[PDB]
Amino acid sequence: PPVKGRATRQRAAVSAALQEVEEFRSAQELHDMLKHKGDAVGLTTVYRTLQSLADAGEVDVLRTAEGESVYRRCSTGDHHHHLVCRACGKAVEVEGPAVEKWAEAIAAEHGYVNVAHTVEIFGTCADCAGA
Amino acid sequence: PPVKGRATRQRAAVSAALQEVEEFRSAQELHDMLKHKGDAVGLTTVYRTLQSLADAGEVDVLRTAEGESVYRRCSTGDHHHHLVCRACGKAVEVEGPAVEKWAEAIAAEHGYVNVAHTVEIFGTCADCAGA
Ligand SMILES: [Zn+2]
Ligand SMILES: [Zn+2]
Ligand SMILES: [Zn+2]
Ligand SMILES: [Zn+2]
Ligand SMILES: [Zn+2]
Ligand SMILES: [Zn+2]
Repeated sequence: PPVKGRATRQRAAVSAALQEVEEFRSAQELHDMLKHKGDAVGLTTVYRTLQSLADAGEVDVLRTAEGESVYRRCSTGDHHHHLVCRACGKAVEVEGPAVEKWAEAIAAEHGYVNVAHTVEIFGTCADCAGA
Repeated sequence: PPVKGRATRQRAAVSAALQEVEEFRSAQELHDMLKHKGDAVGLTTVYRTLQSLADAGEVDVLRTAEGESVYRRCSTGDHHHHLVCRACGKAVEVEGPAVEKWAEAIAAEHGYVNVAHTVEIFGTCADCAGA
């Protein structure tokens, strides 16, 4: 995930950490991980970097049930939706044109100019139920 | 909107005020409106009663983009999704089987025991363009 500004070891470290994992996580958890592996990088620095990348769209954003935003470097750059298990944190890339067509149809029927859609599905794995 | 607690003027007042308004609004906005109407009801009371109503299912909850939460009352008791214009705040309820079928298919394919899908979509309405 390239950054608009000059690359620095802190930005490179947070980018390497983002590509290292595949689950959703907020600024605090990733700050904990990077400090523990030996990065020594700031909280506000990672917050600003994540804001910048979200503006660039290289990563995705998702507001949890409480409200805090979590982030994930998705392999697929095209339009897509994520199926997330809160117990595991795993994200599965799922895309469907049916929901997009439905959104466009209802927007046209209501005469709305633009449509921004948030479609999140929260569930639990089969292994989660098992013990 | 019956409340599980005992009959009191606070619950009746907040329920009537919610029924009067048909727009998604935050707790502070509802508190200010109730104060202006002369209810003289507490903000913590508004929060507690609103949480109780949300748990009862008689009201529809929604999370704002920046992080706050807005709430609205919809006459229909059946499950439905909302189109909310951020510019005006007006919300209209709809229902389309396509999202349900896609969620069921995804759950069956991925083996998820249970899923909870949230589909709230945003778009500007006609009057925004009009000047
Ligand atoms: Zn993705
Ligand atoms: Zn989509
Ligand atoms: Zn799981
Ligand atoms: Zn509703
Ligand atoms: Zn509008
Ligand atoms: Zn649905």
